[PDB]
Amino acid sequence: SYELTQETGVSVALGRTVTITCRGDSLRSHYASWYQKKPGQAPILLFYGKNNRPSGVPDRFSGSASGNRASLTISGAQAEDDAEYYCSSRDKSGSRLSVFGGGTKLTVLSQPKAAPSVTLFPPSSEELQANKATLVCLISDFYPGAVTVAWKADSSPVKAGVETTTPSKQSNNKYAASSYLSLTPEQWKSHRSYSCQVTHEGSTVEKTVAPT
Amino acid sequence: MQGIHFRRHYVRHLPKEVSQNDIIKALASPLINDGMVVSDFADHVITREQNFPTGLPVEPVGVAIPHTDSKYVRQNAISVGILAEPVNFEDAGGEPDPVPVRVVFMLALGNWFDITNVLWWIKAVIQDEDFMQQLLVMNDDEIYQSIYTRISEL
Amino acid sequence: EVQLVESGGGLVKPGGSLRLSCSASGFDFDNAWMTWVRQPPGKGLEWVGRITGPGEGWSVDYAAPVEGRFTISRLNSINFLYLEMNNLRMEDSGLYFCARTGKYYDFWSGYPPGEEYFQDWGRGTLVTVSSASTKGPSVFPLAPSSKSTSGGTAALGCLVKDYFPEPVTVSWNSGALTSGVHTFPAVLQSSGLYSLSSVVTVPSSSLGTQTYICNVNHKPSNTKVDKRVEPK
Repeated sequence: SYELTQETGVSVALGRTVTITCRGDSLRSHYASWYQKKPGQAPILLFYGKNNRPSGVPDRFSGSASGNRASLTISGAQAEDDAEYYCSSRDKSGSRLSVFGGGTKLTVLSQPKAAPSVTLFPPSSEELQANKATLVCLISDFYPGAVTVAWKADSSPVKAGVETTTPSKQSNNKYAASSYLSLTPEQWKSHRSYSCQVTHEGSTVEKTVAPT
Repeated sequence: MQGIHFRRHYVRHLPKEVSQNDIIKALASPLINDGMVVSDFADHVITREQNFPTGLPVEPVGVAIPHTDSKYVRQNAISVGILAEPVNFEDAGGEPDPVPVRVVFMLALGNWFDITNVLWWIKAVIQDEDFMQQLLVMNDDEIYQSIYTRISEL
Repeated sequence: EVQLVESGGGLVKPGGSLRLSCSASGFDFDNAWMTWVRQPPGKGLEWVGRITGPGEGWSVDYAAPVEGRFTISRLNSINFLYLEMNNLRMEDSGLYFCARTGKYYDFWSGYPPGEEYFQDWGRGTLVTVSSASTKGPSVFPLAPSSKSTSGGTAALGCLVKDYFPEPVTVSWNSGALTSGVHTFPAVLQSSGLYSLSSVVTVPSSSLGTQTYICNVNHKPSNTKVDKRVEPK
């Protein structure tokens, strides 16, 4: 958020209304336009000018403007409205250049809890034959989108070798993540078991695999 | 190409019993002769004015800014008419009352940056009441010189 | 159904040059203003520059960090837009978008030169500016398990380990198998290398008859892998 400043993040309960703002001195002279965007997908023009809404944009989206502020109001937030929102305008009064706000992550507090599926795969025979070894823990269909992943060698916790993705939204507005534990074939063959432990909203599922 | 062509013969007083279309054809005529617009330009301004009127109900001198699509323009030009007496244009805002127009700014602009510059200049100029009255008393040379000075900025 | 299709992105060394392409269909390209936009990894949209139309003599404007180095051109006879990038920097890395661009000016309240807005967008092409050399993935079979799936079904998959840069694409049975497959977003490991996994859920009764193959493509290293996945 250089010349045009937006809230980092805002959340809104499903059904409720939220206004997001865009601020900068050039807005005193110029209107802003608004864009929705989700990871992996092209942006979408929501609104522009004094009061223009492209056809196909739901009417719950509305822009307005005042002083050095432009704003986008979402009246009765749906689950699919959980996204990033960007404003755009001149970088300066009277300028031919354009600029975007830094963006606002809007989280819609939607549906009730959904517990994660946890699938844990052991190192393949091929990977051990290439003198490496990778345990793969796949986590999906959980909500809200926060989760803790711990790994265990036997009943002992494991610190290193662990890499875990930040959670990402599925097409069904639930979330996914994955965690990889990388180890030597010796380490794999050395212990009796390894476990991927996933905690979601105070509830835990642990999956264990062993050399066999 | 950024310039705006405005010449002394782009400024004229019109006769009394002229309709709206008469005005539009008369102001487009020197633009056509100079090759600044396509040859049937007036027809396109007329047809556009009917669906999207350009009358501004400002006081004390009513104004219109008739135009058409930029794709009919060849070089930036502006054409100015002074009406002997009011001729109604429909209101650009959708008000039911016609606008008693006395001053007409025909715009033949194809450059977006010149379009916005000119529109902004017109909004300012039409709120200068002294200047708008002057336009009704000055001859063609004084109008050309006066507008030329104020436009020359860009 | 306006169509915008960007191509040309890839791995470049800092100081290097790269030429992006934008295929355009479904509208009046010859008169459309066209804008390039980019999203650096994990950051927001950034306006790169814009080329106008014939009425404006096809003038172009550029974002401050990019002027002199980047060039925006177009060939209207083939509805293509281009972005030429030279002396590339780390922070030039990102997903590059092309966008059909509209123009707005409100008469009573506006100020020159009004505003530009972006009504249509392509899906993007990925640019990675970096010192690191490309690395192709190792593909490993994830053997079928019924532990976490429902009744008469099993999950099996492929592990796409340690590639650089993004992106990788995965299909199954050369595209014939599309339902039940979930390809997980890559992890960026503490090594600068990515790894993703792809899994499909299949009827357990088919495991002895139906062969399953994942097709992994890593274009930046020109590596294609077809991996048979078999029961354990």
